[PDB]
Amino acid sequence: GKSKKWKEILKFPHISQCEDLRRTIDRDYCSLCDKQPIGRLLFRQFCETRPGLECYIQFLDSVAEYEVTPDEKLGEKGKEIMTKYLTPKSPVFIAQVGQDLVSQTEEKLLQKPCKELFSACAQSVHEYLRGEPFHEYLDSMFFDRFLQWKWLERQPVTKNTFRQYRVLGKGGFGEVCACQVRATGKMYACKRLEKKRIKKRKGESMALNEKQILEKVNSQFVVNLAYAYETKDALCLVLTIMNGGDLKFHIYNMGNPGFEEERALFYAAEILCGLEDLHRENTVYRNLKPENILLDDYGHIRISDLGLAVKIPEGDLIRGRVGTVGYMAPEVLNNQRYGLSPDYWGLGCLIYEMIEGQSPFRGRKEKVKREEVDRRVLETEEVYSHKFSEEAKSICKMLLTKDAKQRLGCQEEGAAEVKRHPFFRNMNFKRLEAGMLDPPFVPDPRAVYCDHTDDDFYSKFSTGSVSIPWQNEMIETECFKELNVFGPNGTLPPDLNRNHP
Ligand SMILES: Cc1[nH]c(/C=C2\C(=O)Nc3ccc(C(=O)N[C@H](C)c4ccc(F)cc4)cc32)c(C)c1NC(=O)CCl
Repeated sequence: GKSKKWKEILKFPHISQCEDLRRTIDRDYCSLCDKQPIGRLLFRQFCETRPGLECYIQFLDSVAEYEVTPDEKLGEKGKEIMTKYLTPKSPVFIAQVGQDLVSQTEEKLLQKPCKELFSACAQSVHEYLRGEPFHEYLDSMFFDRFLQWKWLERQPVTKNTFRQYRVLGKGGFGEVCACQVRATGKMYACKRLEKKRIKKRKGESMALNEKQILEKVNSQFVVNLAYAYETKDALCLVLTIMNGGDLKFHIYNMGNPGFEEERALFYAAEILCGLEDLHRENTVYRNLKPENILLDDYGHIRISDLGLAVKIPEGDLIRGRVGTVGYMAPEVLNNQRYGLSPDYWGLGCLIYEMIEGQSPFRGRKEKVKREEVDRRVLETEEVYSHKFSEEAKSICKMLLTKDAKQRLGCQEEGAAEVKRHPFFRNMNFKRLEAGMLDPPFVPDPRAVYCDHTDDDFYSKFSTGSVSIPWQNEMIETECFKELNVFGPNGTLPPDLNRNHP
């Protein structure tokens, strides 16, 4: 459902228009050839023109495949890779990996295989490519084409950039609509923030902080910000659309109430990966409750409503009695200086609630006052049923430790400590982070599961498209596949030749 003339909207600018970009973009290898999707694809395409470099890209692809390979199939896929890329006589032999290291990798194959057997060789390969091949790519037509894609990426976004549809959510400071990009046809969820209520409540810093946290998170298990733009009578936040409903609905309306332990394990693993991604940017969520975990069309989950999140300064603690009744950790109720620990408390509350079909401190069929719920959270120890395996009891108990200092995942090791827990013993996180494990519930497509100071504030909010989400949008809609064309037989196309603009 792309606009009639979408090819004219995303028409590449002549390379001569990107000179200012050329001398401004930081020529970082990991950014330009890995993190940025379109840059990664273009660098791989450059390597696909050189017999010498092709084999290294193929190798890294096969290593990526090996990491997610099932355990029983590791020794097989290992040998393959070996006898194909690392034997001296191979049409795809890679030499820049020291023969030394080849004879050291054979060893680890001669013993038990691990999912990290080729990490050494892959790092060697990246070191090779970070050098001469990268700098050649920089003086290549593929990097010019990357600059053209960057130019498009930075263009101003407006209301006309989008095509708003239906109001599919509501809230406090505004509402949540569904909006499509006319040029690409990709669907998103607009979060419309009414400028009036924001000026009144003086919530400038809160809306801004939410926008910054959303734009700086790049996770498969949290809602991503794609665009932040302004209009008349509102500001907008364009985020991941989630049409599969929320976890509260599936626990209570579609549940027993509750789930089988294994289904809850899938969801808990995905939520833990989301929290890990948030903790990499030392950001604390503090709003972990089942209605804020959303499902997508494929059955996977993402954390939503970051309006309560806070970027914690490293080495510093914050204070704030915020959240939802019944999902506030003890240190939060006591209004103490805390760190990321509230979130792990939340995680516990969710696993419990997923398995048992009720909160650990309030019965589903119970009617109590906020004060008694809080007293239970601070003094009462929760009880477990036969719906919990011993491992599940364990992880819930450790996450529901009242002393944030002794709570699982609140050490310097972080979420890793939780991923190792016996509760997750049958969970391959490499395959989950790669999207390779089938979700336990797949929603049906057709389903429906429900002044001048202000000017300066807007300037810092309405920053336009976000880089990684924009490029991923371009790829998913096949805009990139369609426009990324060159000259017949590996030659310069007109938009990249400086001779005849
Ligand atoms: C169609 C649809 N949109 C959504 C919603 C989202 C979504 O998809 N991504 C999202 C990312 C973030 C937020 C978010 O921060 N909200 C906060 C609390 C908020 C704040 C102020 C306000 F004024 C309104 C909302 C919401 C969503 C859902 C679940 C469905 N799904 C169904 O309704 C099942 Cl039929």
